[PDB]
Amino acid sequence: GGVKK
Amino acid sequence: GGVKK
Amino acid sequence: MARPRPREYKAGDLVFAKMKGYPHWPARIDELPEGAVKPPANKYPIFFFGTHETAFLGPKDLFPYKEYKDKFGKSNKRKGFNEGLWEIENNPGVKFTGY
Amino acid sequence: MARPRPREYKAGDLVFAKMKGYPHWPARIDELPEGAVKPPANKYPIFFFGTHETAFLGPKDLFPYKEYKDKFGKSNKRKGFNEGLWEIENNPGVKFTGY
DNA sequence: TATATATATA
DNA sequence: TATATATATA
Repeated sequence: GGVKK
Repeated sequence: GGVKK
Repeated sequence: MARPRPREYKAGDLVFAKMKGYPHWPARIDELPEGAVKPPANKYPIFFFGTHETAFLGPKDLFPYKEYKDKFGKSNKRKGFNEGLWEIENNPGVKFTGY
Repeated sequence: MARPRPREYKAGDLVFAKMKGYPHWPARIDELPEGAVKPPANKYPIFFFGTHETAFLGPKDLFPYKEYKDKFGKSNKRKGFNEGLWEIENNPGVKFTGY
C-alpha cells in the first residue's frame, strides 16, 4: 500500500 | 416548541 | 461606570436571554395573562425566536436587544439560532399576544 | 494516577495508530533500515493492518495494542479496518522486515 | 485550560 | 456510521 498522508 | 429548561 | 441592565421588563421588550448550555439567545418578554397561575417573583415569561420555546427568567439573565446586538448577534450553529436572529429583526411579533 | 504511554517504541511493537479522520487503527512499528534517509525526529514508520498503508507518527498518536485493545478493537465499517483487526491477531508479521 | 455535548461532514 | 468542529461548562 502507499503512504497514508 | 414548549417549555425549555 | 457600568450601566446596570433593567431590573424590570415590560411585555414586548426584545432581548437576549441566557440559559445554561446555550449562547445568549434572541428573545422577547411575553405578557403574563392575568387570571392565571402567578409566576415566581421577579421572573418573566420568555419567548425564544427560532425555536418558539418558552421559559421564565429573571433580569440577571436578560440583555436588552439593541444594546447587546453586536455582542450577541453573531452567527451560531445551534438549531434555531440564525432563524431567531432573522425573527428578532424582521418578525418580532410572532405569536405575541401582548398587544 | 495514570500510566503514561510509551515515548519510545521498538520495531515489531503492535499498536493502535491514530490519524486525523480515521478511527484508532490496528498497526505496527516497522524498522527504519540504516543507510536510508533519516526520518523527522521522534517519528516511527507505521504499518497499518488491513490496508497495508504506511505513515510516520510520533508516540502521541500511538497506543500499545494489548493495553488499548478493547477501547479501540471494536468492529468498524471503514475499508480495511476489520481485516486489520484480523491481521493484528493472526498475522502481525505480514511484510515485517525487522526480524 | 481542559472536557462534554451539539451539529456538520465524509 | 463515525469522524471533526464548535462552543458550551467546569
